[PDB]
This record gives sequence, C-alpha cells and structure tokens, in this order.
Amino acid sequence: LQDLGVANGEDLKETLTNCTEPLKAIEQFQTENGVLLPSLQSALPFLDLHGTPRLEFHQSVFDELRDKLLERVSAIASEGKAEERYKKLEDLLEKSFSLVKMPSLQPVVMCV
Amino acid sequence: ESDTGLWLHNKLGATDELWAPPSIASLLTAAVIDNIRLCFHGLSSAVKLKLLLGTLHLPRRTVDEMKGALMEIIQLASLDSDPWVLMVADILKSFPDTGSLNLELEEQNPNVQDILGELREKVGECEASAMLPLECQYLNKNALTT
Amino acid sequence: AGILFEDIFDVKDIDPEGKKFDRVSRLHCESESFKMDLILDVNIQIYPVDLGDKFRLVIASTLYEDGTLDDGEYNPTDDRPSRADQFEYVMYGKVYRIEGDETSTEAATRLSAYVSYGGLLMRLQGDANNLHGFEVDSRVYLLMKKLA
Amino acid sequence: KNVTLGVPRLKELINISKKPKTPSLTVFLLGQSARDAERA
Amino acid sequence: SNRPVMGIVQDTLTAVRKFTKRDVFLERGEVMNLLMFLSTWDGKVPQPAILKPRPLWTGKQIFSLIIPGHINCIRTHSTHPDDEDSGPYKHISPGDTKVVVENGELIMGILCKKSLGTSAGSLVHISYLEMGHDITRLFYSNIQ
Amino acid sequence: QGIEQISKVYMHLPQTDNKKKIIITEDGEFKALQEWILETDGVSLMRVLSEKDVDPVRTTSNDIVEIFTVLGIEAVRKALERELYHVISFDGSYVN
Amino acid sequence: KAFEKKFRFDYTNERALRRTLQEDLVKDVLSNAHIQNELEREFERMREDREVLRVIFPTGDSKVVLPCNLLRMIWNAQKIFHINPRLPSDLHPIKVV
Amino acid sequence: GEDDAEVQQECLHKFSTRDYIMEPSIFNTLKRYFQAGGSPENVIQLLSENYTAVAQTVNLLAEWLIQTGVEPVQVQETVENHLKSLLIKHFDPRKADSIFTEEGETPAWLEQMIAHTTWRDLFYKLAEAHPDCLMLNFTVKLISDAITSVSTACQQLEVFSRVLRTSLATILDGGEENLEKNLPEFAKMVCHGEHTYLFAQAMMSVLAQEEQGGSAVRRIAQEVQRFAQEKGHDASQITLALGTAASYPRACQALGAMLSKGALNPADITVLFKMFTSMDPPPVELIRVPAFLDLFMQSLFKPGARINQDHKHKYIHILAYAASVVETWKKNKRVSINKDELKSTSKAVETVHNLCCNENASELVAELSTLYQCIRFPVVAMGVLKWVDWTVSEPRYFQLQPVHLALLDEISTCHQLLHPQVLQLLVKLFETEHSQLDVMEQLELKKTLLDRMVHLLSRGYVLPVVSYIRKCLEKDTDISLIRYFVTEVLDVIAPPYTSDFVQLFLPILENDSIADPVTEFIAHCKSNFI
Repeated sequence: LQDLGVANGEDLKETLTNCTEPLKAIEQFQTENGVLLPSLQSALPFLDLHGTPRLEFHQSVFDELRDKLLERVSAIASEGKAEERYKKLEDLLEKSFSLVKMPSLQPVVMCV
Repeated sequence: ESDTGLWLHNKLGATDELWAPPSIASLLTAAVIDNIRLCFHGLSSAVKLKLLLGTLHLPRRTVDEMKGALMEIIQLASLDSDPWVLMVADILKSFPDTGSLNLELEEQNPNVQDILGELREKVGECEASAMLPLECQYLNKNALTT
Repeated sequence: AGILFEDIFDVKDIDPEGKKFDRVSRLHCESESFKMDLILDVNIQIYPVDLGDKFRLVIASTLYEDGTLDDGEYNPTDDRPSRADQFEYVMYGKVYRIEGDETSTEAATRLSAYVSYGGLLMRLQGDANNLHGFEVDSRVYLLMKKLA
Repeated sequence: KNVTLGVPRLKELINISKKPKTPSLTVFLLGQSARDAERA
Repeated sequence: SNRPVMGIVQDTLTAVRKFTKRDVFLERGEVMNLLMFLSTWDGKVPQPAILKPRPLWTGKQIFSLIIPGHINCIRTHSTHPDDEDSGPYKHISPGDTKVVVENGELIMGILCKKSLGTSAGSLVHISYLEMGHDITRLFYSNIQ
Repeated sequence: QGIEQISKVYMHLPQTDNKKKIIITEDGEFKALQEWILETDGVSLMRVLSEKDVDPVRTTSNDIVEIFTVLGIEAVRKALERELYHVISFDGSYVN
Repeated sequence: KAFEKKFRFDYTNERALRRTLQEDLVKDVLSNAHIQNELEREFERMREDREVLRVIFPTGDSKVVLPCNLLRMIWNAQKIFHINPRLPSDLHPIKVV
Repeated sequence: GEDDAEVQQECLHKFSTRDYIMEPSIFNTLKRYFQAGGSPENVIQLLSENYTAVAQTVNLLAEWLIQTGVEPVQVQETVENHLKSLLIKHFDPRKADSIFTEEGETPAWLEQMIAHTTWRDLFYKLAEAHPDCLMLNFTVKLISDAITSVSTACQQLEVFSRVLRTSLATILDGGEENLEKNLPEFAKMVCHGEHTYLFAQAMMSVLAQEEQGGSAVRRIAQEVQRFAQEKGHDASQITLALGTAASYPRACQALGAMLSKGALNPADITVLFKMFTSMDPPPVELIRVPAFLDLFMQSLFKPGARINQDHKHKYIHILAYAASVVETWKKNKRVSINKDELKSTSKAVETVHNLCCNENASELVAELSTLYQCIRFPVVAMGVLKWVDWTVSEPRYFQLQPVHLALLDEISTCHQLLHPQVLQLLVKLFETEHSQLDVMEQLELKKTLLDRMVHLLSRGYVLPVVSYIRKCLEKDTDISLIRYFVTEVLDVIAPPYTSDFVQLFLPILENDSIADPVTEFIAHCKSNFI
C-alpha cells in the first residue's frame, strides 16, 4: 500500500495505539477513507442506516469493478495499436506490482 | 341488517374492483341507505368511493326517494379526509336533488386550478385544425358548420 | 361438528345460457352474508327452484352431526340422527379441484372449489378463509333448504 | 393439380415404375422470389 | 396404429351417450337391477348422488362403478365447443362436454366415440395400458 | 426456353404447415412463412436443382427413380418413406 | 424466454421455494452452491436437448410417439399418494436430478 | 441461564468478519462484548487485521476506469443501480414506517434522495411493489408535488391529476395522428377506476365547454368512454349525468336502458319518437351519443332486416333527426329547431335501408345512382360502410366477377372524415386469408383492394396508407403487391410534393429495382427532397 502512499494496517496501528482519542480519529478515518464520488457521500449514512455493513457494499463493487479490470485488459489485448496496449499494460503493471504481494491484487498483475 | 358497515365492506372491500361492481342498485335499498350514514366514516376510502359512485347506477326515481340521505352522506364525504372522497363529494353535492353534476370544482382545488390554467391555455393555443368529435361525422353541412 | 361451509344464498340466474338438460338447471347464486359466488347444477324436476329464491346451503363432511364418518356406502336402514332431516335437498359428491388466485410468491386470497355430485357440478368461489375446509378428493354432502 | 393417391399411387410406389402416372416436382425458391410473385 | 381395435359399437355406444348425460337419474330398483349385470361389482351399493327428497343415482355413478382400477383420463365430447376451454366455465362444463375420468371414477362428461371408441387415448386404451387385457375384457363385457 | 419434359408448372402458396417455410425466430419461436412453391407435371430434377434461384435443399420430386439416379439410396429411403406416409395419411388414417 | 421461465429452476427467490418446498429443503437449496451447480447444469443440458429437438423436428410438431405416458403416470402417482398440490412438497430437487 | 455467553460468541463471530469496523451497530456490539465479560483488545485484531481497505480498492478501480477513458457517469449510474437493487430486495416497509414514526418529516437524507432523480425512480418502484407503506406514500406525494404504474398513478389524486394533465396535453399536442398511440396509455388509466373515470370525464366536461377547440377534448372523452364500454363497464349513466339528460327524465330512462342493453327496442323508440315528433324536442345534441348511433347502425343495416316495417319510420325519423335537425343556441337558450332536411334524410335512409335489407340484391346494379345520391348524406354513407363491412367480411363472399368496393370508392370520394374508417376495413380485408379462393385469385383480390387504397390515397389521405404499406412491407405480404401499389401511385401523382410524403414514400422505394415515372420521381425527389 505504502508504495503508492496508501495507508495500511501499520498506519492504523500507529494512529490507534498511544491515542487517548479513538473517536474523532476513527470518525475522520471513516470519512476521509471512504469512496470518492459525491453521490455516495450522500448515500453512505443512509446506506448504513439499516444496519447494513459497508463490508457487503465494498466487497460487491470491488468484485464487479475488478471483473471490469479483467474484461478491459482482455479487450485491449487485440485493440488498436500494440503500442497503446503495452504502454497501458506496463503502467497498470507497475501500479499493481506494489499490490502483487496481496492475494486479491496478484490476479490483476498476472492477467496483465 | 346489523353490521351494515362490515357487511358493506365485505360486499365492496375488494380493493381491485375499482369500478363499482354490478348489482349495486340492489345493495342500496332505502334501509341500507339510511344505515350508511350511521357508519359512513367507519369504512375504508375505496369502499366509500364505490359506495358513493354506485348512486349514479340507481334508477332516477330511487335516486329521488332517498335524496335527503344521499345529500347527508355526500356532505359526510365533503368533510372527510380521503381526497377522492372530497372531490367526489364536491361533484355529487348537486346530484341527488336534480341528477346534475356540480361543475363548480374550481374552488379550493390546486389540481383543478392547474387544469384550468394549463389546459385552457393549451386549448386556446391548439385551436388550429381542431379535431371534430364522432357525432360530427353524422352531421350534415349546415349542422357541421354550426 | 363437521360442517365445512354454511351460508344463505339467493338465485340470480336459473340458466343464463339456455337450458341444456330438461331435468337439471344451472343455478347461479350469490351470498349476502359474504361474497361467495355459487354455480350449482340442481335436479329441478324433483326440487323446483324459481328465480330470486333464497335458501340455506350447508357443505358438510358427514351427515350424522357427531363427526362420525359416513363410510361412503348407501345404508337406508341407518338409525343415527342425520342432518338431512333439517333440509329439503341433499346431494353427495366429491371435490375434484381447488383453484386460487395465488401467485408463485403469495397465498391465494380467492379460492374456487369444484364439487361433482354424481355429475351435477358445483363451483363455489369466494374468499379463501371460508373455503379452508375443502380438500380435493374428499367426499362431501351438499344440504339445501329454501327459506321463506 | 391433383396427384394420384390411394391404391393406384401405392401400387406405383411399391412397383418402382419407370413412369409414374403423374410424375412431379416441388420446387422451392430462396431469394426474393420466395416472397415475390413476379420474380416467382 | 398403437390403438385399440375393439370399441363400443352401435346400441351400446348410443345408449352410453344417452346414459352419461348429466340429467339421467335412476331409482333404487333400476340401480340394483343394473348392478346385477356387473361382473366386477364388489357388492357395495354406492351412496346416491341425491339422498333427499328421494334417493337417486346418476348414470355417471354406475358407469364409475363399471370403470376398472383407478385409471385417469381426459377427453372431449364430440359436441365440445371450441371456446369452452377459453371461457370462465373451463373446468365446469355447461354442456357437460369434457370427459374427466378421475381415480377410476367418471366425475363429469358424456361418453361417445371419442371416449370409448377405437382411438389413441380413448378410455378403453388407457384401461388396457394400465389394468391389462383381462381387466379390459371385463370392462368391455360390463359396459355392454 | 424452359427445361424439356416439364410441360406445365403451377405456382402457388402452401396452405398446409408442412409445406410452409418454418423458421426459428430470434426468440426461439417457430414462425411459418408463406413462400411461393412451384409444382410441375414432369420430372427433370438435376436440371431444376442446377437452375438459378432454385433452393437446392428442399426441392424434391414424387418420382422415386429420379431421386435414386440423382441423390442416392438413402435419399431414396427417406423420400419413399415420405411418399408412403403421404398416401397413407391423406385420408387422416395413421399407421405406426 | 418462456422455456427459461418455465424450465430453469430458480433458487434465487426464497418466497417461491417457501411456497413450493418445506423449510429444511429450502435452506439446503439456498445454502450450498454445489446443488445450485447441479441444477443449472440440468437446465443447460435441457437447453442442449432443446437445440437437438429443433434440429430433429424443424416443423415444430410436438406430437410424438413414445413408450411411457409420463404425464398420466405422474397423475397416477398424484392420486395414489393423495398429493395435495396446495402444500409445499418434501421432494428434494437434487433427488429428482 | 445467562445469554451473555451466547452474545459473546455472536459478537466474536461478527467482529471476525472482513471490514466489520465500518458497521454502525459496532457501538452496541462492542458494548455487548465488553459488558458480558470480553476484552476491548481482541476486537482490535478482529477488525483491523481483517480490514483490507476494500473501499479504497473500489476507489482505485473507479479512478482506473476514469483514467481508461470510460466516462464516470455510467459507472455512477451502475453503482447507484446496484444499491437500488440491493435495497429493493432488502426492503422492509415496517422500517420505513419507523423512519416515519421517529419524525413526521423524514430525516434530511430522504430529501437529498428526492433531489436526485435515480432515487425518485427507486421510490416509485418501491411504492409500485408495495402500495401499503406510509413512508413510500408521503414520498411519492412529495415527488409529484415537486411511468407511475396505473395502480400507483390512481392511488393519489395530486399524482393522478398532474399525470392526467400531462397526458392530456400530450394527446392534444400529438393530435389526430398520435391519438392512436397516446390514447391507450391514457384511457387505460382513466378506465382504471369508476372514481378515476368519473373524475377524468368531469374535468373533460369542464374543459370541453371552452370553444377554442374544447371539442378536441370532448372526443377524447368519447374515445375513453367507448374504451370503458368495450371493457364491460357502466359508462352510460355517467355520460347521461354529464349532459342535460336530467332535464328530460324519460329520455335518460330510455337511453340508459337501451345503452345498458347494448341494443334498441321498440318501447324505448316509441317514447323517444313521440318525444321528438312533438314540437318540444330535447336538444338534438343530447341524443347525439355516438354509441347510440352505433346502435342504430348495427340494427338498421345488419343482414336481415330484423326490423318491423311499422316501427321502421320511427327509427329512421330519430336517425335523420339526430343527424339532420339543426338546433340554434344563444347563450344556453335554444333559439330555433331546423327540421328542413329531416324529410330528405329520412327518405334516403329509408331507400338505402330497403336495399341493404332486400338481399334478393341482384338489383344493386340498378339502385347504384340512387345509392350514390343517397350516399351524399354522410350518415347514409357510413351506414353503407358498416353494411359493406359485414357483407364482404363474411366467409365465401367472393364468387363474383366486384360492386361493394366501388361503393367504398364513392364513400371516400365524398366524405374525408370517413377516410380512417374505409382504410381500417380494407387493411382487414387485405390481411384476411381465403381458402376457397385460388392463390392467383387472392393475388388479384388484393390488387383490387390496393386499387381501393390508391383511390383513397388520391383524396389526400396519403400518409397513413403509405405508412401501413411500409409497415406490411418491412414487418409479410409479397413484394409484387407492394410493387404494383407503388406503380399505381406513381401513375397518377404529379410534382410538386411534400417533405413528409417523400419521407414515407421514398424509403420504401429502394428494396426493389424493378420498374418512365420511376426514374422521373427519383430525379425530382433527390434534388428537391433530400
């Protein structure tokens, strides 16, 4: 995560331990570490009002848009220029090679 | 009969028969007409609807006979809370006395006032090559030009 | 007990399609204490029925007014107190179909029970709550008495 | 036109005659002629 | 043609068409006299279709007694209208023109050529295919 | 013009579904189409099958030896079965 | 559409399964994806059979001649065992397959 | 026994799941776990270790899609539709009523959902699935106040009235040509309920009194009331109460009786005939109910005639009165009654009635000039039209070398208002299948029907007939009939043309290359009409 400056469980540990303030800390975390789009920022409290975990939402959209990753690399396989193909594949490869160590992001690197 | 309200609900509570069922002229004898006002407001909205609208199906003489009770029940409808009941009451307020509908609904009705504004302006705008109703096909040249 | 259904009906049509049999007529009847439609084939020759006539109708599992089963065999020498003494027209048939307005996801609100008294067909449509006593391929008795 | 049927046709068929009484074809069209009477 | 070759013919066919009409009723003496001629009868007089104001049995009750085993069959009388199945009175027949043998009992319909005659799906065919040749022999003899 | 031995060709649309053009629609439904079919009075099948704008799939003959000399023994087997079925089932009589 | 609607078993609507099947059977069907895989494979092979029949019967004639009258035997089973069609049944779909 | 142990096990089960930190019952579940005798340190592992930042993963995927050139908005719609489907299948109306109970005005998130159209559509669909939910009811109220199913469209007035206004404005704007396609979506909702039907007909009576084309509204009442009639409904008494029928009590009695019957009877005609023959008639507009006049047409011109020759003059007198007697009105005051043409109209109606009920007729060739002069009356013309419809539409009519279709040629020659009627008959005959007719004979029959369509086209009814021709082309009929039709059309037309006429005639003129008016038309329209 930290290869691209993304906060991970180590960051969560250093922000949790030695902190007499868990509540604003977790609140600002959950706000500034949500999904980046204005419609969701209206809908997330409503979405969560029913006792519905954000886990289910996150997992479902993650699986769907990761399937879109696999579909788009499959499509660009024989689309247009080989230069554009291999350039975008090299870019996404270097991006997700930080995340090749992960079990859920290694298939992206392998498909690329 | 006892339980006139529940009996009328059992006879008219089916919420899918939005048209009043046939035989309603048989269900609205003088006694039951006088018993309706005893428990008029105890019924549901759709029941009140089908009930009030069945009065149009009755014979004209039978409409005239119980017209006091019909007027009372129509005023009970005018003071109700369900809007369908309110508009049908406003229309029916002149119906039992003569059989004439009340076309004075423009008062106290944003729906009707918007109908007036929008569609009168549209009609005044759509006066070019206006459609001619079905009976126009029957009329001769003089009657049609009239 | 053992009365699967009971009501009072009035006849709204004796034969709407014109008679197709000279002894049997297809009464169409309505119930006033509920909303039950009835179609019923009646042997009018022995039990004449006029238009607008009112009658009590009772659909019963047995006749002995004790719940004791009937055995489905003609016993003219039966001595038990029978419900048939309280009625004028008693037929004995078998329910052979129960239609409903059920969807794939909901229970039926309106049910239609079909009974065949030796060929004389009856349909009873109405709310499901009144027709739970019925169950296909169960023997049943239709008892009927005209009311003044 | 009517073709032979019944026991004459059955006899003609079990005999494998070098001439049927009414030999015939059933030609099917495929282009617009399948739909169009003039082209047909 | 995978169908019966023997069927009900002439007097018996016209008479069964008359017999299974909806409006045939038999007094008890007639019923007992007819049940004398039923070889497969178990000796139990069935309950009448009408108990009061007088005991009466219909033709279909006696014919259901004739029908062997527990066969099930659906046919249409020769005068079955071509829209009765589309109307409201589908499973209840105004003309009694839909033959429904159910659990070895004729519960509605008039029998004709197209129910007891020589055709695929006819009642004698199903009687053969279910109950075997012996019980179908007795079925034929009992009808006649 | 024309092909010899073919002295009369009648043109008509079929009123029986077996001769109608049954297709499978995009939704998997069977649709029967009215198509012009020509019934001759002679027989020369090789020429007609070779002819332009003649469907060389369903075009057939009621003469058996023509099918034998043109198509083959198995086509003869099928066409003979079809002709026997036609002459038997003309009067609505079914044979297994 | 009609073929898929009438023949593809649906295990994604709990209400229909409660209507048609007993509760333990519904929970069993919903729980394990192995049974779901078997049912969708059944529907897939029936679609293959449908295509095969379209090849065999291009005229679309459903009338056929076969040894065993399946509908009549099903009716006989219904009447022998007094199957009430108004109640949910205890027959597991995987047992049918 | 204490449930604290089982609650502890449930809390451990729930905490251990992936990304459970984001659940909002975490406060209560943590309280349960700590009060029961747990620890506040194991949950730190059960949440943080099992947290993989799947939300931030989705952020990376969404921004990657945006970086691929995929527009964000479709992905936003996709995820919003996902939330929509999930809420639809996880919906619980009691929960929604609880959000109503905690405050009558819902907390401000739902107003924000109102501000976005996708959630308005969600709430429409939810109310459609379950009409019984007071939250959903208040919400659809607020939306409409700010494709509603017909049940939901009638369930609330303010909804229904606004929807009726929009649909009626759509009908009037789309005019006589969109009338067919905007009627049923309108008449279904108006005929969905006696209350809805009565309300709509009342507003229609109010609006139609306007003289600047209120008749345009009044026909829409006639469409919708006949829609109620064919749906098996009591549309008669409502119509009688909507006019001046109460001023004439026995008139409304007889009229309602026969409309409920759906047919006439000499008792009612006796009352109406004596009512009208007397010099105090009710307004002729009162009895000009088009359904009643269809009763006249279905009784006086059907094969037969099943009519009494004594009562005949009464039926004809009422018909010629309803068609011909002209009443003058001055500010809702009947000025004068004009009984001028009732004599000649009744005479011609009697003549044509005698001919259509003769049926012995072979004398039709003789009565043709009389029939044409009688057809000049429009009512007589469409009486002949319905008679010809029932005559030709019967099976096995075509055993003649025809005459009844030349009548239709006259009918469309004189009255343009009957142009939609004649076409609707011809297309039906154009699509009916004939068995006893040879295939070439059926071809020539349809050629004759195309001749009738071409004659109708010559009377300025070009657009609907050419649209139907293009339809049955692209949707069936052999290309030879279409080719013959366009040949006949190109025979008699001359330049110049109109843009719409070429918009419909030209796109059907490329599927065939068989035949000079064709190349001349091509040379004209290509240059002038791009």
